Amino acid sequence: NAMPLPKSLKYGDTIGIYSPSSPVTYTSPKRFERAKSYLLQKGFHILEGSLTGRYDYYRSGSIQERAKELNALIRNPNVSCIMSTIGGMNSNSLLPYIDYDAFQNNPKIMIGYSDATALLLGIYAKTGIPTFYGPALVPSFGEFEPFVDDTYKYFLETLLHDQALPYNIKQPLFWSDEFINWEEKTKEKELRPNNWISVTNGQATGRVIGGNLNTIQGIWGSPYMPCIQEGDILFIEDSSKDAATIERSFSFLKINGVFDKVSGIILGKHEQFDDCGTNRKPYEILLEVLQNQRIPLLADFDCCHTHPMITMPIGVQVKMDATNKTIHILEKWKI
Amino acid sequence: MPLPKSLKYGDTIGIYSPSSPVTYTSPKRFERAKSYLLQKGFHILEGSLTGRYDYYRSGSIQERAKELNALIRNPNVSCIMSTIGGMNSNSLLPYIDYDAFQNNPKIMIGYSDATALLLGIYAKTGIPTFYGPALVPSFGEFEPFVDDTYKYFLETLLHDQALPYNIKQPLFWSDEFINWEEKTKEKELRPNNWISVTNGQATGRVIGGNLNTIQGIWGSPYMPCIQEGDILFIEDSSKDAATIERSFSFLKINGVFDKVSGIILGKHEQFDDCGTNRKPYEILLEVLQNQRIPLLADFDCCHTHPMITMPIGVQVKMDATNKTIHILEKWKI
Repeated sequence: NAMPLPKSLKYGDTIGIYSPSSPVTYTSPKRFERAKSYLLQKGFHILEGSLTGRYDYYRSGSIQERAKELNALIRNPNVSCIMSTIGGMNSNSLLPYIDYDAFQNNPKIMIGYSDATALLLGIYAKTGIPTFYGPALVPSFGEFEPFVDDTYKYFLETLLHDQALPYNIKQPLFWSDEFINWEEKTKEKELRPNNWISVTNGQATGRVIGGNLNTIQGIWGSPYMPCIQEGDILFIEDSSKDAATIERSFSFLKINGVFDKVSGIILGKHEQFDDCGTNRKPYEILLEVLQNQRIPLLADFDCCHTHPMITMPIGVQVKMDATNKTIHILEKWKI
Repeated sequence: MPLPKSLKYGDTIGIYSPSSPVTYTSPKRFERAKSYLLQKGFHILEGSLTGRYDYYRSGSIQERAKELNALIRNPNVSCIMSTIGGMNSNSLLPYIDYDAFQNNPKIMIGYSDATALLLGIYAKTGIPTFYGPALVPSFGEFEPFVDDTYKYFLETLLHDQALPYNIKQPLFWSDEFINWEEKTKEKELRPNNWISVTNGQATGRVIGGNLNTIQGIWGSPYMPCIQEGDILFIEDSSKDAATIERSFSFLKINGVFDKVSGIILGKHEQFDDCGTNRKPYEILLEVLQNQRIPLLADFDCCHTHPMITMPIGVQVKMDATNKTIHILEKWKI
């Protein structure tokens, strides 16, 4: 059923940036100026949100200031794509104040990751328009060559180019999560050979829903969290956490019946994971929480904090094959 | 609403470690805690994971559940007390023997991460549980503060108390991050007050505990539903401004503040204000957006010393403007 979608990105389009949380545009000026320059050189225009350059310690501004910033982008018909500068923690503060009506009356590509999950999922829940787990300006497009160019490839392939369906999501050949080269480059990140992991064999087809699991706990139960439906594919990712923290998040899903409903799980890589001396991988901890319940599971998916990043539409039908390690998007996410 | 028997001198406290393996990593504080209580006249029965170690946790999901279940089903045990928190009590929730607890109610006590179990048993059984002392942090503390925490623990659980039961504020507190295993100096006596953040009175059933933890059980059958007129009791410890903003807004977008008649906010041990110089209550006031909810803050039922033993799931009367809290409903036999 033809069910409304944002317009594809085009060359020359204006991308609106906003800072719903951490004031990265103040604290990391070089990476920010670099990220801008990367996309401008590709041919896009950037429209700097009203909190760009601003500093309120752990945030860019008050809840009202940050809502006002995003709403001004949302109301702007000249903006085609709205992208967070970075995450943090405090995106969920904005949810009561977003102009959802405005967004529904002029759908745009909404993209970001990490803490922006609150907003991605909030907008999708209120408006039904799919949104995108993908690049945030500073971390993603501020990355030095070579990785930036793959992230950019995926960003273009999914939001600008036309794609016949089923659309296959190709595994990046290389990845990294090295904690270097933030503001200044000091050596080439290692180009590590990449793979996804077939943790539990099987196939599932269903609507993909998820994002950053830690952020989800900040919106769970509210009108801004979509209800997980029978047959959904759960997409989850965390970054720079430890084993205690993720066990809690996994058990949180378990005690909420999420794993009774989902047909399959896609787990992103865990940037800089701290296993607390256990040597356990995040999927092993999840598997203990799953207990005797068998669910097709594909891990170390490259849609998270690690580089490169894939752009994943949320709220659309996907097919995951955990045994052969494939993901295809089965329904249109843009027009 | 059935109720547990009051503690008595001579009873046995059963201890368990639903998360962090503190009896392994902190043997001196542990021993000291157990000796303090033995001296008072209680026995300690030591959970089957006592002394075990699995890095960030005491043991597997199944083993921790079995450890608590053995205590719940032991008729010789009057009080079940966590050794410490951590992060992972919520993992046990599917495996706990709620029906045995219900058929033989007893005192369930602890704080921090143990909120997952305090609320889950209450959600499942309707039996009141208690936000209060965990063995190692609470009773392994040195003088002077451990004796005030013990005074409160008797007042709620052992003493025969008339209704309404008045919960008094201590003279002095501390949150100094020293004297864990061994003493080195004395902690600073910080002079106390509770904070009339937003004036008013409210009477209603008290629900909450450690807010960070609550986000690990929210929306599940183990989280009691917040009803119209409930008093929200929330506490966080050793977090930062960003973290508690998220949790406050999490309550807001879930409609909690449309329903509760009052709030009671704990002190925030070693709070990190990220340079803002803002108090947690001020962050909460921003999130509240001028909604008029009576708000009493810096309540001493949290990670700071000393700690009050507060019942959960019972009628409470709070007066934020005159800084009083009374328990209005019987919580033990």
